[PDB]
Order: sequence, then structure tokens, then C-alpha cells
Amino acid sequence: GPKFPRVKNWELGSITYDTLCAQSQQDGPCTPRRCLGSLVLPRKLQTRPSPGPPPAEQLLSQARDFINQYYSSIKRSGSQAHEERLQEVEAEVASTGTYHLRESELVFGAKQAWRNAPRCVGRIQWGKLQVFDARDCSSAQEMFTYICNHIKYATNRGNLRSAITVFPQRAPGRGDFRIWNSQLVRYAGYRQQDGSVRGDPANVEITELCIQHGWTPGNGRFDVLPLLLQAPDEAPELFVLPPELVLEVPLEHPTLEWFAALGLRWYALPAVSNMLLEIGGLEFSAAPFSGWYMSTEIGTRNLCDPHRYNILEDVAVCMDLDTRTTSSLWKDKAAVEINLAVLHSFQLAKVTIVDHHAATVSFMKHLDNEQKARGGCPADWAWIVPPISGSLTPVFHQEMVNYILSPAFRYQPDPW
Amino acid sequence: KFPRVKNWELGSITYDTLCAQSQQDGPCTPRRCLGSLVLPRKLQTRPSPGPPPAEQLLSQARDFINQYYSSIKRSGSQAHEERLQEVEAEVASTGTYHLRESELVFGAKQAWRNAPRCVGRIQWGKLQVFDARDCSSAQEMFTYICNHIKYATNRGNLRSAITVFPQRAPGRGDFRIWNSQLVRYAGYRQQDGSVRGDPANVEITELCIQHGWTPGNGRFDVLPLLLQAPDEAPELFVLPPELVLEVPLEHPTLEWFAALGLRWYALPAVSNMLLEIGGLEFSAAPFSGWYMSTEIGTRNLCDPHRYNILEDVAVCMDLDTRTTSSLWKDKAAVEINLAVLHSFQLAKVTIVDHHAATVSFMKHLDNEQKARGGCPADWAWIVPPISGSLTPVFHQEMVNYILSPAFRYQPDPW
Ligand code: HEM
Ligand code: HEM
Ligand SMILES: Nc1nc2c(c(=O)[nH]1)N1C(=O)OC[C@H]1CN2
Ligand SMILES: Nc1nc2c(c(=O)[nH]1)N1C(=O)OC[C@H]1CN2
Ligand SMILES: [Zn+2]
Repeated sequence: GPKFPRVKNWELGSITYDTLCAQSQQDGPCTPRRCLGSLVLPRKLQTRPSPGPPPAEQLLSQARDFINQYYSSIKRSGSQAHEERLQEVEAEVASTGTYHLRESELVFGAKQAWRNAPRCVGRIQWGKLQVFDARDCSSAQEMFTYICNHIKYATNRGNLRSAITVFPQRAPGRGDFRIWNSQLVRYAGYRQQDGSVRGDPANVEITELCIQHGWTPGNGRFDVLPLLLQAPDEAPELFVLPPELVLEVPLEHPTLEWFAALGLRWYALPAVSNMLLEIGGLEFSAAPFSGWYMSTEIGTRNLCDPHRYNILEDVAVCMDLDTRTTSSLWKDKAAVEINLAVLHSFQLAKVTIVDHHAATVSFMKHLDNEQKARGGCPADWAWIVPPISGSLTPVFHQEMVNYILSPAFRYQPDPW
Repeated sequence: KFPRVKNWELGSITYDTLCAQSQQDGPCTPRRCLGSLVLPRKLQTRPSPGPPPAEQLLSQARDFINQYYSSIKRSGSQAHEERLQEVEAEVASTGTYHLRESELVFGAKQAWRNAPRCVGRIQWGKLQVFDARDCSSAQEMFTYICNHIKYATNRGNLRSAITVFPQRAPGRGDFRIWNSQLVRYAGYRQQDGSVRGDPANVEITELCIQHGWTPGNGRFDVLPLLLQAPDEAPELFVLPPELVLEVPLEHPTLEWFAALGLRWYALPAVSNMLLEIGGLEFSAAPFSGWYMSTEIGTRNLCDPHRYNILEDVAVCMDLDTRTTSSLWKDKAAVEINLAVLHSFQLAKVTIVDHHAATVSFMKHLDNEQKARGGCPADWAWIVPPISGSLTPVFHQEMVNYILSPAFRYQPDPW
């Protein structure tokens, strides 16, 4: 039939064709010879530091393309304002080598980047995003103020609101604005004498970086790390978040009374801060964004991953399961109870959260909306399907097409 | 060119050089990944009314013969060169050729070893190969099939096996087993759009009835086989009940579970895939091993488009089906997979849980890295349907490509 990828849902038997992928202008890591779709950090998108100013041409075409997307979103494609903005952009790049976005263009680009993220299952909310324009920020100290305002607004005392703060873009012949921390909220990871780790193993390096930069470490499993903010050409400055700004949820179980005694907990705000926001060729090296958690991120990955908190065995022992044999499914049982605890504790604390069933059901709805709206939706199957109960959620049975669209959120090298 | 593959749990890294041996194209391109699609748009295996190009067939053949003599370390011997002579001579004159039993045995094992979607490949070297190429009727296929079943089941101590029927020929139709598996439960489309039994088998159940089968009306009625000999209408054969080992499901602690009347057969035998060896195609080559508990407990019994028993079990457990946040689905699912493991083990029937299975696959990935410099794996199929990140394969990056010998999908004969 149609010359576009044919996509099938095996639960419903329905079919669709992805025409949106025809708009992709950035190559992925796959070829007809082999699929590299399951690689976390394949070397393509990877926004490696490209110091020396970019080719006035490649920048222009990217810019023109973005401006077209913008005028199309407001329905003025081909108008005088559209042709004037195009002229104004190339004129800017013509003398300065770069250009700037109008306020409304930044808001549009930012939402679109979220909309284009193949690995995000919460995209049904893409239209509701608070965009804080912080392109006037000129110091590491101001960055901190902006971030604190972000955390405050986004947290909204448990009734979380999606938001993103955009700091100044990459400027040729000038340093980058960078947040060294992967997330605005991170638990310290202390490398023990015996080689083990106290706290969160994922954050061992950043923890040791904060220390080397004057941070006085603690010794708990849930110590909130300080922020390492870097302004152009200056060394990173250390900033401690005021405890009142970091909302946390102590974990307890609805029926297993001993669970509370485990002393487990997690913060309410998931805010990625080390990714690069790219719009029309312009690169925003510092643009932290936040939403709310899907229960499996905490209950399954963060708490049960072998290289993270790894509490599966502890809980199983408390539940008196046979951890000596796989066939007892002690891991499966404990994990289920841990995820339930996360859901229960967040609900009790009146802090926003969404389980993997509701999350994926709503993503299916997002897929229908996008099918009608753009003729498809780029999606990374391995990241969309939850870490537990895969085939129990609708997305498992939904084939997906993955490709790169811009604006986009990209990975970037560590500043150190 | 060679992909860097990483395991995020251990931080270890390997480079896949085996993927360079791929000669067949997948569905992906630099523009977009289609790695999650179950079927190709047309990569299948088109008709065989005409002879395959001598140039192409000969190259696939020579490549295979090379693979074979290399496996027995006689790479270069006179035997090797003369076998190439034979194949060349046969293709040149007849437009095709035939395999020796030893080569066919090597090819079958290699096809399994190269199957990207198979998580039990650590067993790849242990495969009983039944040569059924001297078959000329559906009736004969049936006899071979029952022998395969009796041997593979082995009173509960399942043994991996494959039966290979006559290859495809340009001058005639194919030998085909219409059923997708040698053992399947009927799916009757009842008046109200409903479906009694396994919804996955509605179409094949109708075909059997269309060809004279007297249907039952249970939820687990073993279907009869529709075997097709070249250019002939398919024939109906009922499998001797004593050959079809079934396991009644009960729970180790929940007494009421058994009351549900759930059961599942012991032998998983795919019979609708095409086995390709050295350019030759075997349209009928049923193969079997043993089940991984999640295939039954999670997919077959819990998929919404299958038996869909999740809710019934939840209610029996008296769970809160009001909201999704109570995780009633996850809880019922775990118990169902537990009931499956308990029952098969009680009945002394071979089964493997998803933790043990993936752990063995990780070891297999390691063996293959040293042996061939890589291993094609389909991440979406390798990672189990429940407790994905609780297993080691989830954290393992994987490269997927097509190697030959291969098991491929082919069109439905009807
Ligand atoms: C509204 C609630 C939201 C939910 C429940 C949600 C949920 C998720 C989940 C489950 C992941 C995978 C995380 C992981 O496994 O590491 C993810 C990834 C992602 N989300 Fe969303 N998301 C939401 C909001 C946001 C917002 C506001 C943005 C940006 C404006 C966004 C951008 C992304 C991106 C870029 C990724 C991929 C990051 C990577 O490649 O590692 N998400 N999201
Ligand atoms: C020894 C026990 C074995 C186990 C535990 C095992 C397990 C599995 C599992 C879990 C699947 C996915 C099933 C599905 O989701 O539909 C699979 C697929 C597959 N297995 Fe294995 N396997 C074993 C033996 C075999 C044998 C003997 C062969 C062939 C000689 C084989 C060939 C394949 C192939 C070709 C696929 C993909 C089938 C398809 O595309 O539907 N397996 N295996
Ligand atoms: N959501 C999500 N899915 C994922 C991942 C991840 O980090 N997040 N990855 C891992 O953690 O390991 C590999 C890969 C597979 N699927
Ligand atoms: N094992 C296994 N994994 C799978 C599948 C399957 O059939 N078996 N597919 C489905 O059932 O839907 C899509 C795709 C995803 N992963
Ligand atoms: Zn791919």
C-alpha cells in the first residue's frame, strides 16, 4: 500500500502509516545491515562540543526550517511576517554568525522539543509547559536564583507543574552555561573503603566533584547534593539548595507496616539538567526541565536496579521469600510491593505521581492525537515500555517508529 | 563500522564484528528505526514457481558449504573443494542442489543459533534433527510429526528437536503445516462477537472446520493438524491424545486457583516458519524446545487479545480493581506465573523461569563474543514481558542483524 512505514497494534489489530518520519533531517544509528535501536548513547545525536563557529550555511538552513515550523504552527506560512522573519534571521547570521529567537519562538521550540522526544512517555502533556525565559542570566549566582524559582514553581507544594528554564545559548568565542549535575535533585554517592557505595551509586562522580569543589560531605543514603553551576568561562560555583525547597516523600507500604522502618524515601521533583536543548540550530547548553514521576522510575529503576539502591533482596527478606531460588519469583514479588509503596506514599503526601498503567494508557491517546495531527509520533519502544509488567500495559503491543526531529533534547558531553 | 555495545549494570564493553557477516537487509535505515515491528513489509519469502538465479543461489550455497567445512575444521581439504564442485555442478545443470544429512544438521543448529528473537540459544548445540526429506504425502508428514512429538515430549523431560520436510522446488507447490504450532487450542467466534478458547487461533480453527473437523466447545480443545503436500488441498489429522501432554494449573498456596480449570500443553513447537540453509528453503520444518514460564503465564494467559484472565484472578484474590494504582494487574500476573512454574514442576515437565533463562542468555552472549565476535539479538523480544529490568538482559545493549542459516517468516498458504 502506502510508501511509508506500516505500524500495527497487535492488541487491537489496528494499522497506521507514519508519514511524519519523512520530515526527519538527522540520521539515527541504524542501517539496513543492523539495528542499533537498543543503544542508550549511540554516537550520532551526541552534541559533542563544536567550539569554532558553525557553518553559516548549515545554521541558516536549520534556522530557516525552524522559522517555517513556527509560522506553520500559527498558520501564517508564506505571509509577509514569515518572509520578513526569514530575512531578518539570515541578516543576523550574516553579520554576527548567529541569531536570536523571539520570545514566542522560544516557547514554541521548547514545547516542540518535548513533543519530539522519542523516549518520553508523558508527552500527552507536551502542550502544558511553563517556559521561563532566562536568556538574560549573566552569572552563576543568578543561575541559582533562576533554578530555585523553577523548583518552587514546579513543585507547587506537591501539585507539580511541568516547567523548563532556558539560559543563554552557546555563543561562539565564549564559554557555555552549564549545570554539572544530571538532575536538580540528586542523592550523594559515597565510595566506601571496602569498595561499596553508600547512597546512590549513579552519582559517585558528581559527588566527588562537589567535594573537590569545597562541598563538606555527609554520610547517609539520602543526602541531597549541592548544585555545581557554571557561567561562561568561569569555574563552576557551588550552591546548596535550601532544604525547604526540596520536597521529599518518606516511603511506607499500605499494608506491610515494617516497610516504613526501612527509612527509604525519594524527592518529588524529577528535573533533568544536563541535556542540551537545540532549536533552529541554536544550542541551549543549560535548560533544565521538569515534570512529575512515573512510579516505576522510583520503585523499579532507582530503588531496585542492581547498580542503584539495589533493595530487592532486603525487601524480599522482610517479606520472608525464598531468595535462594529464581523460580519463587521473589524479585517480582518484592518489586511489585516496592512500586505500590511508592504510589501509596506519594498519594498520601499529596504529591503528584502516575503509575505505569495510567501513564502508558495516556501515551496511547497521545499516539492517536499525533497520528491525526502530524501523521505519526517518533517513539523509542525500549524506553516507552515500563521496566515491570511490560505486556500488561498497552504500549508493549504497539509497534513504534523511531527517528530524530528538531527542535530536540540531546545528550551533550560532561563539562569536565 | 563495528558497533560498541555496552552493559549498563556492569559497565562492560564489547565490539560486535560479527554483524559485518550479514548479507541480508533488515527494515531499518538511517532515517528511522523499525526495529520493533514484528513482521517485515515484504522481506518474507516470495513464491517459488521459477528457479532462483544460479549466481545468487551458488554464492549462498558456496558460503554455506564454507561455513560447514570450517565447523569440522576441514576447511581447505579435498572434501571441501569437491563438495563445492558438486554444488556448482548441480546448480549449473538443475538450477538447484541438495544437502547431505550432516550439512543439514549443521545448518539447522546454526539457524537456531542465529535467531535474534530466541532467548534459549544457550542450548543451540543440543538439537535432535529428524530428516523427513523422504516424504511424499500429508499422511507421511503426520507420521513424522507424531514421532517428533513423542520424542520431544519424552514423558515430561522435554528434548529440543526439529523435523525437516522436503525443500521448496520451482516446479511445484510447498509442503506446509498450516497450523502455527503443532499444539494449539481452538478459538470459536461465538455469536456475540465473543470468543471461546484462544482468540489467536480463531482463523485456523475455522479452516479446520471448513475442511471437515467436528468442533467441540471448551476453552482448551486441542486442534487437529492441517498438513499440506505439494499442490494438494490440506488434509485433516487428529493427534492421539496420549501424545499431547498437558499440565493442569494450580497455585502453591491459593487453593481456589485450580478451580479455574486452567491448563496448558507441555510442547511448544513452531510449525509455520521457513528454514533457509545455503539458499535452499524448507517451508515445513517444525521445531521445538521447552517453554519459558512467561510465554504461558504472562502472554498466553494474560494478553488482552488472548485468554485475558487477569481480572478473573484479581477478583478471586479480592484485589481493588477500581484503580490502576493498586497494581492489581501486576499482582495477579505474578501469581499466575507462579502457578505456571509450580504446576509444570509438580507434573515433572520441563520449564524455565525468566530469571534463569535470561541469566543463561547472558552467558550465551559471552560465549558468542569469544566464538564469533558477537551475537544478533532482538532486545524487545529477549527482554521478558514482566519484570524487565529485574532481569540482566534489560541492561544489556544489543545489536540485531540477519545471519544465515535462518528461520524466517513466510506467507500463509491459504
Ligand atoms: C509531565 C510528566 C512527565 C512524565 C511522567 C514523564 C516521564 C518520563 C519517563 C518515564 C522518562 C524516562 C526516564 C528514564 O528512564 O530515565 C522520560 C524521559 C524523557 N522526558 Fe519525560 N516525562 C514528563 C515530563 C517531561 C518534560 C516536562 C519534559 C521536557 C520538557 C520531558 C522530556 C523528556 C526527555 C528528553 C526524556 C528523555 C531523556 C533521555 O534521553 O534520557 N519529560 N519522561
Ligand atoms: C530449549 C528451549 C528454548 C527456550 C526456553 C526458548 C525460548 C524462546 C522464547 C521465549 C521465544 C519467544 C516466543 C514468543 O514470544 O513468541 C523464542 C523464540 C524463538 N525460538 Fe527459542 N527457545 C528454545 C528453543 C528453541 C529451539 C529448539 C529453536 C529452534 C531449533 C528455537 C527457535 C526460536 C525462534 C526461530 C524464535 C522466534 C520465533 C518467532 O519469530 O515467532 N528456540 N524462543
Ligand atoms: N525508560 C527507560 N528504558 C530503558 C532504559 C532507561 O534508562 N530508561 N535503558 C536502561 O536502563 O538500560 C538499557 C535501556 C533500556 N530501556
Ligand atoms: N517475546 C516477545 N516480545 C515481543 C513481542 C512478542 O510477540 N514476543 N511482540 C508483541 O507481542 O508486540 C510487539 C512485540 C514486542 N516484544
Ligand atoms: Zn533500528
